[PDB]
Amino acid sequence: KRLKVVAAFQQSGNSPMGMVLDAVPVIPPELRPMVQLDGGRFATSDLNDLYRRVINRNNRLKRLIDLGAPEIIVNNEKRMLQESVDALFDNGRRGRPVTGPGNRPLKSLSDLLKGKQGRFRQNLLGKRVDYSGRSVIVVGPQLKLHQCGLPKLMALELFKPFVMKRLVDLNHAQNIKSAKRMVERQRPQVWDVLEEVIAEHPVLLNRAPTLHRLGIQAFEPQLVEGKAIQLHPLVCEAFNADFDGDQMAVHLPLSAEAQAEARILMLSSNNILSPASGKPLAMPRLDMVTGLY
Amino acid sequence: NSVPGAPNRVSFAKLREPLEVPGLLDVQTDSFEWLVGSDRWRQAAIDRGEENPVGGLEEVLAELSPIEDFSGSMSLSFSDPRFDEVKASVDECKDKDMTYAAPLFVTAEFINNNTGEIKSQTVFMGDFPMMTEKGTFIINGTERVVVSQLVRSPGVYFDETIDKSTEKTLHSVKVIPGRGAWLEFVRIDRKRRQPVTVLLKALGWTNEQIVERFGFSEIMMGTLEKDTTSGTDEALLDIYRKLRPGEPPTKESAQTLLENLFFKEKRYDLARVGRYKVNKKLTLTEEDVVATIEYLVRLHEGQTSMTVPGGVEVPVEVDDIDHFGNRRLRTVGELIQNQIRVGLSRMERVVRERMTTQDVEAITPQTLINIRPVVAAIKEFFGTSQLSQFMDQNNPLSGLTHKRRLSALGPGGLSRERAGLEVRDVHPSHYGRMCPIETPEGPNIGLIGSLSVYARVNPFGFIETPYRKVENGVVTDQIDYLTADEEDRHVVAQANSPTDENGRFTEDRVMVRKKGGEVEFVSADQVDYMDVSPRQMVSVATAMIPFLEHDDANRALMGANMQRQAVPLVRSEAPLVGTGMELRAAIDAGDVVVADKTGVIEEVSADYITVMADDGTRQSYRLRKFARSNHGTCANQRPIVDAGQRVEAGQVIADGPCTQNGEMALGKNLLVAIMPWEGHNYEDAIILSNRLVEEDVLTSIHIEEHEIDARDTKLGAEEITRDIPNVSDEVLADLDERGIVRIGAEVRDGDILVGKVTPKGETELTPEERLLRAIFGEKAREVRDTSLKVPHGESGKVIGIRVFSREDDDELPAGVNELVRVYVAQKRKISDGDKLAGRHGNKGVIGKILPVEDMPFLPDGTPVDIILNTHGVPRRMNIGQILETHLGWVAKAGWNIDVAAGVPDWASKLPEELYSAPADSTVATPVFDGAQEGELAGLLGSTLPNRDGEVMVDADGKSTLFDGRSGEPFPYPVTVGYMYILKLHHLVDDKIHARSTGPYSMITQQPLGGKAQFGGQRFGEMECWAMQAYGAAYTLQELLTIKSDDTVGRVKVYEAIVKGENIPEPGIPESFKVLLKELQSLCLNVEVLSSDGAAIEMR
Amino acid sequence: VTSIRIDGVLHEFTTVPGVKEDVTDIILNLKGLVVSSDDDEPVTMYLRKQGPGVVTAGDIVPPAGVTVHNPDMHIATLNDKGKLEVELVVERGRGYVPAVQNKASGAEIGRIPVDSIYSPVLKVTYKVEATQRTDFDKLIIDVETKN
Amino acid sequence: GDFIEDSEAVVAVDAVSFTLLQDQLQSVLETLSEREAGVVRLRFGLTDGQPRTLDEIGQVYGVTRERIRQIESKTMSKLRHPSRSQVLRDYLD
Amino acid sequence: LRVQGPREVQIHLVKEVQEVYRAQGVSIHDKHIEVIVRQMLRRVTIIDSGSTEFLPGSLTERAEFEAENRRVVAAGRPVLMGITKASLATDSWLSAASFQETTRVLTDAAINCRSDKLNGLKENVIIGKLIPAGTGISRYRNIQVQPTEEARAAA
Amino acid sequence: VSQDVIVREHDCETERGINVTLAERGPDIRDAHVETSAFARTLATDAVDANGNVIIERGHDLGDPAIDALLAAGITTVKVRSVLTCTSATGVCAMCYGRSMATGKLVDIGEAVGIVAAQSIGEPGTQLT
Amino acid sequence: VNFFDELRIGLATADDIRNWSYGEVKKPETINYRTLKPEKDGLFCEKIFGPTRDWECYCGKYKRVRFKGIICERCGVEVTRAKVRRERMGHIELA
DNA sequence: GCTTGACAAAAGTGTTAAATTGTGCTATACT
Ligand SMILES: [Mg+2]
Ligand SMILES: [Zn+2]
Ligand SMILES: [Zn+2]
Repeated sequence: KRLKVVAAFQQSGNSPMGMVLDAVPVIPPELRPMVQLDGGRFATSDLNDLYRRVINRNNRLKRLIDLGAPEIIVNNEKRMLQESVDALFDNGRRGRPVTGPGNRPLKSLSDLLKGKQGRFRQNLLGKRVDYSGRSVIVVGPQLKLHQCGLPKLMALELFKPFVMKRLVDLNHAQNIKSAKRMVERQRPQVWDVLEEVIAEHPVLLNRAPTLHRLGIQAFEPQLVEGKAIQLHPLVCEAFNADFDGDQMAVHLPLSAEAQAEARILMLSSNNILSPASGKPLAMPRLDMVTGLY
Repeated sequence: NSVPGAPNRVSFAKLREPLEVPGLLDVQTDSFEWLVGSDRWRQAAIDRGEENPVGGLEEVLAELSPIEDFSGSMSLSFSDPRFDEVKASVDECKDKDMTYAAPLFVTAEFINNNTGEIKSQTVFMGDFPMMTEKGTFIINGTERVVVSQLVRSPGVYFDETIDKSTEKTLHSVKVIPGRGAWLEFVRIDRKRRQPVTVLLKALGWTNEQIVERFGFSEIMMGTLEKDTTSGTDEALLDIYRKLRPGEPPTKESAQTLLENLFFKEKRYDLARVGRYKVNKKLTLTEEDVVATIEYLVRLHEGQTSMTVPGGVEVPVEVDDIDHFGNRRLRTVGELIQNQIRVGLSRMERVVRERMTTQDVEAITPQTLINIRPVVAAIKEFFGTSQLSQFMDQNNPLSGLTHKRRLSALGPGGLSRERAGLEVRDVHPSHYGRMCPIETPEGPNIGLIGSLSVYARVNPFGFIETPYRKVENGVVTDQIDYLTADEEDRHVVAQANSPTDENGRFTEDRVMVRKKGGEVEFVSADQVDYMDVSPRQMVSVATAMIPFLEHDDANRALMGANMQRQAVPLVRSEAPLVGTGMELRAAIDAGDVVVADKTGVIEEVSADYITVMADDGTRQSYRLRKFARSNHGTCANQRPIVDAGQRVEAGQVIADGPCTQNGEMALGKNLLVAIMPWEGHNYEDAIILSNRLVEEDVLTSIHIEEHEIDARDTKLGAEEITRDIPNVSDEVLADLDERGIVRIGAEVRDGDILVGKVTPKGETELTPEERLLRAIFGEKAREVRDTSLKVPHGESGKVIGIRVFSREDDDELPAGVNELVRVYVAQKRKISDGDKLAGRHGNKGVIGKILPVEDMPFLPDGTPVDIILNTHGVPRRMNIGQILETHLGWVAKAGWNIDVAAGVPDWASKLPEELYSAPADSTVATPVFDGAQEGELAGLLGSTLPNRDGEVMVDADGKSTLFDGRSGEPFPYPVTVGYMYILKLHHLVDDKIHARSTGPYSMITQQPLGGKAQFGGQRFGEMECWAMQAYGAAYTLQELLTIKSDDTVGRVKVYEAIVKGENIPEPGIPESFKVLLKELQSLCLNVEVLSSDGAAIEMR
Repeated sequence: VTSIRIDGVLHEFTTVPGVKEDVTDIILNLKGLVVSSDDDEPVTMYLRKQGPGVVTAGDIVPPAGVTVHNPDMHIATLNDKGKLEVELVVERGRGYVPAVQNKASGAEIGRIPVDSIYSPVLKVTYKVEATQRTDFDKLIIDVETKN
Repeated sequence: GDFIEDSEAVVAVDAVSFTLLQDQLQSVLETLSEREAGVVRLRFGLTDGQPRTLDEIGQVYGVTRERIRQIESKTMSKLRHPSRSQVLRDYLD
Repeated sequence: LRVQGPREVQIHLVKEVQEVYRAQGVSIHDKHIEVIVRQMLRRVTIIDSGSTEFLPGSLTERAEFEAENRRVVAAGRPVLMGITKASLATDSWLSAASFQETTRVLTDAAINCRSDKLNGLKENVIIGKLIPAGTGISRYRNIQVQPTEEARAAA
Repeated sequence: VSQDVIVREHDCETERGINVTLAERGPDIRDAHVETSAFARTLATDAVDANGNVIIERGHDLGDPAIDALLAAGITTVKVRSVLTCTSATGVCAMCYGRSMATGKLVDIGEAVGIVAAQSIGEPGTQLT
Repeated sequence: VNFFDELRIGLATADDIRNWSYGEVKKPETINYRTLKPEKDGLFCEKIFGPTRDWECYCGKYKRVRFKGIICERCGVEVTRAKVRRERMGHIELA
């Protein structure tokens, strides 16, 4: 085992000296911001109090060195200096963690990367996205398999930049500023326009949790009255969708490639069989059984 | 029943309540009255029990008195707590954002032992938050509830765990105090490698005493025989280095270490619970630490009886931490006491040290006393503590169960993640104390529960349940409240066992519960106590489910949870088929207006109701009108009485939000048809008659609160004003002088509510902007527009306005000149996408609403209101919902006997006076004695007419419905009836969200989630998996770059859509750039290399 | 009836001094009004009552060309301090029209829009009886109206 | 920390309309005399972004500051003329 | 494994896994299970170097072990390892970091001075590249489209 | 663990494979599961009855008809292509992977079958008691 | 660029750390308690990390995009986009 | 189509007073 570390340093050009720090980097300020909330009260990152202990103790150390001081005092400073840089990098990894008011430990640099709330899982492997919405879902029994009911208010916001262009093309609005107000106030002209842009323009529907890829499927949006989402009754199986009040997210593919992938790869009617057993999924169930039986 | 104005609701109960339901808000008021120790609690503990009642406040004050330094030269003594009248009224506090509190006063006596002088001074501790009649607190204006916590009572508890290796038996005992280090068998302070013998000598007992006291214990001798410690002081040294490693000891420190750790009262806290637990089961006494080890050795040996060497005999047996005899339940008074104790001990520190550096004879009770830490404990307890919660009120029932909730989480208890499923399972001792059927569905299951109906809390913190003691096969009127310990002592007869004449056992044998608890069948001979009634185990909400006994515990739990989820309707109709509790749950909730003296009504206005008592006194009650509740429901009250009316004490003068004529109405009675209908009601969906819209039967109001303040800014003062820098006079059309929306106005999404302005500069306007200014002559204004507008997707009428100005005396935090709150309200018609449900756990969204023209409609031409799918019913074990659907039809249409000549066989067991009820009469089937299947059928045939003598439903509860679409009948008979369905607090208006562009996060440029921020949807790890399985690379890239994190690409894509150009190529996600920076800050050198040229720079 | 105006109140959610019913519970009551009008064009009715008593639809004074067909209907109960001054606007149409918000119409802050039910008919059913071979069909329809 | 908006973040609809405004001005300016448009640009610093004083614009065209002040007033009443201004109105803010 | 050899462990593991799912009534085609089982057998323990460049007790990829072991003109045994330990052995260091034990991974990566080629799809997700699967594969994304001269004629 | 496994090529050409049981011992009776084992695969070598006639050639899809046809000839096992034996340098090969359960045809060359396998396995996990 | 090939790690040496740094932050100071402006030489110092406002130095002598990439001889702040405040690092020299 | 001189506002510029900020110190004895 001990060889694995000693060998690693030979092949690389890394000086093992790197494991001791003469200098500590300082992260840019906007990544550890200090800002005033609405009302003027201030909030800042824990990183700054952590950086503050380090620099406080380093500066005191300089002071004691210059006066001359018994090792007891000086060595005490160096021990404190060591612990503060520990807390900065990884807090609580040794000893009790540095805490703030209410005794809650401060978040270290390591605390950024790690965990479900760290950068990787929170901000990297997933994230929040533009051009998306959600609502509660209701049954679609009159829909064709490739279609979905989309709340017209929801459709309007989702497609807002598209219609804004369209109603400037048609002369409804003279400039983009006027187009934006026309959509916000929901002046009646926009609806006919919405149906234009939404035509044959697909959208992805997702219900959490997403277990198999069939948990996202593309459909053909249909403007619908009401604030709910009309879901075709044959896709419940794949989404595991209960109408007990489940909600579903809508996503608007933008680029030509994204729309192609929606129509070809993810379209509802092209995904019927489960891609595990090959058995049919969209096959009738419940009511539709007893009706045909 | 027994309530003066109680409406007439006939019951099928075949038993008689021997005991009225206790006041079910009591658990909160008693705990608090003990803490403050008002005379109401004084009389209680004087007229029974101990003769020296000590209030919680005095109790913690005894612990402090006196304060004496090591010298004992000065002593600061406390005594005699006092409260003044409450500062402001509850109504005033909720308005002014203050906390409902009484100032507390204390007598502080400081004595100088050298000079023998006394200084007595009255001291102000602080404003001590008080408890409302309703059992709540007003903390900074918001009504809050202190939930009671479940904890392990102090005591000695033994556990037998089979060896993971040898399989041999082991104990394994533990002793948990009020405070101080804990010991386990001597493994102490989490220090292993400690023989239990080495300490027995540390007290100074010589080995012969071990051989004398150990006696029959073989491993007791072998442990001292193996232990190498020679001498009592040498063993203290082997204990000293394991307990205090790093410190070289002293004979003064070696001896006092053990003495100070436990025996000393300051460091080790004897609990009244712990003191009582072990004193009977066997501060800390040396006598007690010997009996501990003695109990243990006589456990692993297998003997059931230990007679102490000088003590009294008790069973030697294992203990169960989940048995309620060992589990409290710290109530609100105590949760406050503990937080006060902490505040005082932090002050004692400043009182002790203060004495030293203060010039003597210049010290007074005040100069030593600094009250900062005492009030901070209270304020910091109500805020930020998990046991102090914002009261849950969308309906009276939700509020009533929030109090009465007991949870095992919080400080002083286990964390939600660590505790295993053994604590979540229901114990046999929960019977009649904690309702098993009610808990959360989330991963709080079993950690949160509600106190049972007849359950009552002990002064020591153990729950008691009422019982009626039986003697010689005869059940007396004696009612004795027993704890879990004394219930294991006896045999509890089943609540319903046949009654004999003047009363006695009729049935040959008796249903009984043993101490297992293990059920058994024995004759009337051996019983002691019997159950006070069915539904002792049940809670209030659970007791409100008609035909509870027919529904699986799964769907019942859901049913209870969803009742507290309902929302008050404008009309508030009461349940056609009810249970017992509806009456008494609404009055005890406090959301209904009750008269406290018999008399007559002088005036009835929508605003208030006055009654002239027979006493000559005059009582009046101001009505809550369209008051916004915590979560936005409506608290509106309505008077149910008329001017001339006579009234009696405890009657119901006015209805609350969900109540009708005194009983809880959480929903409406609707005409239900259980056929599947054209694939619309499917997979739990529901369809509705448009009637429920036109007639506003499911309609409910909602009120939102909006807030803005004008503060002092470094660049000036913010000013509320009607002048906005750039607007049309149209947007301002609804603003008054000051710039706040006018009462009665209609407001859409983005409309202005309160205009506000803040200074700005130096501006540096863009050249293109400065040119238009010259052309159109509009001076660039000195200040930015920061103004209050209504959130996206909201709307309503402006109800009321509240303005707090610094110019006006008012009051406000430093910097805030003016505060204006605007209250918007809206009528919400029942809408497709809203969630409805019944009391049985049956829930679903509204999938469609049809014109009353085309709906299944009865032969009368009477359309059905709801069509419920047949398929969801059979598999869910909720079939109680079908029963009440039948009874619902009965209660609506009335009925007759069944006589003459005689009464039929089924009615013999027996409906009494129930033989006839008119149309629309309301029914009550208490849970565990309700109507019975036989009695339903007999009633199912009854009674015409619609109007004409024809009957609309058969003895099967079915009818022939005509399709309102084709006009032809439906081939088969369909079940119809009336069901009680509730409107639930999940609404489409609140749950529909959409975003194109919006605010982005500061550190990461991602859109920020939640409706408040106008946020976007999270595309998560699992969603990306699905995307990858499809093989859509461009879709996946898009979501993760130009739709979230790409700061240049997201503005370009917009630019492209608006110009109809092609969507551009994506860039680098900002979050990744951030990651590199965060790794650099760890001294990780991360370089992004190309094929070459080596390092690329992110910039 | 389309809208209503009450002097004292600027909106639906307040009370009136001395009146037992809040304005919203009064609007609910006024829903049960069954009126009839020659129309065309909107016409305002008027109601004013003082002193104790009980207000009902009979107390509504209709203009020329309209009538109230169930004056027996309870509106609000007033006491010594109760005074109720309210005008009502009757329009003509069919079906159910949800209250038209005065932001969409040209109304000012005072007008209370209300849901309007124009449905003369109350409850309707039918049945048929054939006319054996040669059977024909004869149907009876049961029509009820609100008066 | 993740509930905090970024107030300096670029808003796509404004930057695009600002691009569109920058287009309409370039056009409206083309309806002015070469020197009339040239004086407005330098006066407000359209091209450079750095505004210029009347004396400085007089230095490029070889006139007094007062002459430039005059030419400024005229082209502004020309710009205020409705046919030129009608299109820029919706850009008020 | 040591008794019946690498290919037999696979047969066993698929049977065992497939038995649990069969018990509960679930139908999974064996290939899906096989895809997963294939990833447990992909490495071998290095007993001797001998002139490598590899270290005893280390787990190295079978293909990477075979090629460099040739060295023109170093013995190991088949190794079974669980899915978690297997994924940590992956050559992508930022893929391993995002998975689990982030601190352990970053510290070993910085000492070994590890270079990540960004071949795998999780890596490309993190940096915003086009995953090398489905439409992102080279052969598909480099497709060139033009209308036939026959089509342009008809216009 | 499986996310990087995608179909990289049509055929690795190996003759290696795994032996599917395809019932046995009757009548004197398909294996309970040939649907998740033998079906959807592709033959590694020719399936030959005694003595015999080669009833199905290597590379056949092995649909429902093929199992009936084979079963008649009395073949109690078949050697099948699997991703376990696939020799592809990177990823796996379509022929070895076999039919796509979704399309019902030979897997496409882009398919990422690791993720699909991961999900196909984990999804039912909720139903595993 | 959006296409890079390798991404590498290694131990950052004190010299690497010093080369990244745009200055040594010498004070444990965030922002002034009155003006709320970044304190010089502290955390947030504009001299090292960057300008708070686009092409605006701390004092303001050079306020314009006309000269990007020049440093103010008074406050020592560089005239450029405030975005660099997100990209730039400091260091501490330990005693 | 443009320029001149009188002129006042606006903008810098240097000079001074006020405020703000930093540091040293306090001697019964006290560990
Ligand atoms: Mg669900
Ligand atoms: Zn292959
Ligand atoms: Zn400067």
